[PDB]
Amino acid sequence: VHGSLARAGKVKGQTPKVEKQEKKKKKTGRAKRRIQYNRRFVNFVQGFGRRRGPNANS
Amino acid sequence: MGKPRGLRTARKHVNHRRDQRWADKDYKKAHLGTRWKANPFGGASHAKGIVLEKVGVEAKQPNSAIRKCVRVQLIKNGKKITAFVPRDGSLNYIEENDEVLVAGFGRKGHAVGDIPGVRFKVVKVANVSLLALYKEKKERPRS
Amino acid sequence: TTATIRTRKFMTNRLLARKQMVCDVLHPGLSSVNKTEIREKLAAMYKVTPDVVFAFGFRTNFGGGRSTGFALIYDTLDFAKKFEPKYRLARHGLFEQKKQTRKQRKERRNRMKKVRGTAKAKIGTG
Amino acid sequence: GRIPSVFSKTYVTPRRPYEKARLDQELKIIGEYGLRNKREVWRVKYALAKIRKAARELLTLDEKDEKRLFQGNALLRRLVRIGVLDESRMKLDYVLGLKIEDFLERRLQTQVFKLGLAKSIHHARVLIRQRHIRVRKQVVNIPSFVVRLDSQKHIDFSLKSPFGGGRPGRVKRKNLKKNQG
RNA sequence: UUUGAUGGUAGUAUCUAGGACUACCAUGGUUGCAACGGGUAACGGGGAAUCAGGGUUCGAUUCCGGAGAGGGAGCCUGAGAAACGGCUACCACAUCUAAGGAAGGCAGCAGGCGCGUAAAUUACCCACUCCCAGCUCGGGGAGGUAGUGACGAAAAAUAACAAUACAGGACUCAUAUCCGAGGCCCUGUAAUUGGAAUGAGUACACUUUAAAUCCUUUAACAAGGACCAAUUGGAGGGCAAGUCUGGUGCCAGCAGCCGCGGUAAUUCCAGCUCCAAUAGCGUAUAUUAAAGUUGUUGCGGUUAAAACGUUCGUAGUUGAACU
Repeated sequence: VHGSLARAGKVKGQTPKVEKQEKKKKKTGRAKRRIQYNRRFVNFVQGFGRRRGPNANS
Repeated sequence: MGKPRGLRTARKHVNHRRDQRWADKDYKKAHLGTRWKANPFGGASHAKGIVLEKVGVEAKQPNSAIRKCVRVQLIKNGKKITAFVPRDGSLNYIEENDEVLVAGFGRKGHAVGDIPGVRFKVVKVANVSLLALYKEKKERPRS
Repeated sequence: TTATIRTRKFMTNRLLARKQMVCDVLHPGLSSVNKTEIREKLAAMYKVTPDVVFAFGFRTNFGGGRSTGFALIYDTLDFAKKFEPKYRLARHGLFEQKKQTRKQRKERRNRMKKVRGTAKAKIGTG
Repeated sequence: GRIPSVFSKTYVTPRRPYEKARLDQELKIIGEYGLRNKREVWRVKYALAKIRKAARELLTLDEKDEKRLFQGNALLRRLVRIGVLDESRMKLDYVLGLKIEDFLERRLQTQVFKLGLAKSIHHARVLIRQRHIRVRKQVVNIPSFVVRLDSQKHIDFSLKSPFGGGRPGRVKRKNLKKNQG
């Protein structure tokens, strides 16, 4: 038969609850599409990146 | 293959596709009246109900976890179904015999994944929108 | 101010003794016009005794600076009070009568249905 | 009643939603014309496809049959009165070569930049929507004003505007209001 | 088709044809080209949703037509009604009553209960469009008009221009997968700081309207982000997007499907970031496309689902040449 159910919420009494506290209301719709426009063209390495990714760490 | 290619065979053609549409599983599902006789939802998107018991469904293997479902009797025609609740938390936020709003799960009626048989999903409980109280933007009243 | 009232679509009719006219009013510096000072300077258009002007309809164009509006010039002072949809003299202020109030009135004519001829009930309580 | 919102609905969402080789064709279109978002982009793509199918199904008939010509000349005239296509290309084939990146530069939000007054295409949305622009007499507060061909001669300032000086800032009034406080 | 069904015949009845009704004869009439019966979550049509075409689904819903006012039946007056904001009765519900009796039908406009996944004000006026009357003038919750309103459509706030601060490639040139100077046709991060704009609000007055409000027009007020502070979803693949950091350990859970998770988790839970569409977007049900998986255009049937065991054979469908 069924044993029990009381193991629910085991993660929520376990995580150490770190937060954000900040981060800066950003450029919205009219000016968001020109921030991300130059991020398609700021440096633009012009290279075959040897099977790489666009917005990874490295 | 087959079909009569004569000039006056419009009688046979519209007879045939009427005859042979009743083999299609998608046509004949919507043309038999069982969205009210077999569907415990009243041919509709949502339903409301009152719960009975909070139970653990054993998931289908390879996966193995008790799945924490709720067996509810909806008030529309008194049928007793079992719904799934998402987003862990979600049962210390129920506190049995609160009025719940229930929806579908997604595969157009029948069951979905590792949970065998369970086809419906709880949306609101005691008016306060379970997906919003999970992120604690709404609080369930202590009344 | 000077308002530059320039008139177009001009036509007169003595079927009801009127001058049908739409006027183009410019809004050069401050705001939209007020109707009562268009009167005496549209009584500088043909000198038609400014209380018979009745230039009552207007809308300012987008951006600010213009207004095309209607002005019907009656000839005499009481042909102005002859045809005249009567709420236009409610603007050119001479009339305010009979509070009803269109709900109390429409239950007057239903309450007095249960009397017979004399209406002896309207004199006692009220 | 009636049909009130008689749709002719623009703003067509794309068929396949994520694939990059069409997602970044339209992203620098927002760069070269400093638009709001992607719905202004495929709006004219919605506008382009209807005149194409007009010019497509007109091309299925023969000249001279009067079905083709009579809706034909009304198509190209409305283009050249706007002036995205012009007077050397006045038959039903050159309209099919018209893509969108000349339609999105007949808009008045780019006409104000092609004459030396905007100093940025992202300043040009702000100057239009601050009631500081005029076409031919009229103060216009939208970026997507498609201009007509002979209307291009008359986009100026309004002198209704606080340039040059009518209630001149009124942060210019606030320039000498910060001193007494 | 006894108890009108198909016809004849004479009638009655009606405004009139007619089995509409009567009386007498005749035995007809419909049917595999689907009659009859049943179902319908059926008011019909204009039309609506969706596709390259061919199409499928829907249409309670503002326009025309039918239909009905709790359920049935009857009927008066009227040119016109089998009228129910007319009457009469029965049936079901309710109402008042001093117990004798008297009246009621919101599927009109508002409003309340109820059922429900599921739907707003017990507001204002006939100025509009027209209708009606004895009829320039009266009346018209027809109609217009505000209040609710993210059903749905449209135009578009959430910054912009420069400076140095720290900084990138590139342009000239010492030089060349090393390296300086003008760092620069660059852009970011700067509670550095200082400037230019402004509608969002706000407020005189105005226009507005039947009287209003809102927008438009507006004299005075109004931006330095700490704020006027954009969020909804996802970051394994399908599917554009951290092999980030802590937590947990086939657990909690996630996942449309494939799949993840068993003290290194690219999939959970969180932090730090990122990507999509953006005043939006997610979920559920239905429906269309996708679907060459309903196939007229256009499928398949040796083995994947599928040529009747066999041949006759009527209905049906197709049928040589010749003027």
